[PDB]
Amino acid sequence: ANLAAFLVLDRPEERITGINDPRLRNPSDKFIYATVKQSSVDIYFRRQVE
Amino acid sequence: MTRFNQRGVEDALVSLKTGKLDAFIYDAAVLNYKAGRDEGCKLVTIGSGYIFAT
Repeated sequence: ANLAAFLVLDRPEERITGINDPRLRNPSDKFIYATVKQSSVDIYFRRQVE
Repeated sequence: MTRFNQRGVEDALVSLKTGKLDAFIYDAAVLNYKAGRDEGCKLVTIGSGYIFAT
């Protein structure tokens, strides 16, 4: 039972599932994420105020 | 309580984290929010709160 629970359910969340993850909402020194400098992504994030 | 009064929500939360402090008594909204954006959710309140003097 416990080996099945370990190898089935509690899988590390290597996926962030978009930008609604509170880990990316409040980052730290561990999760470093970035985008290419001076591009549409930069413009979009700069425009959005939240 | 007055024997070891803390000072500041963040300081009291840190003291709880290390183990110097064992329990915190404060508002319900602030503690619900603290538990909401706590990284890893190690601290948990009791029930729905509003235990006394709603």
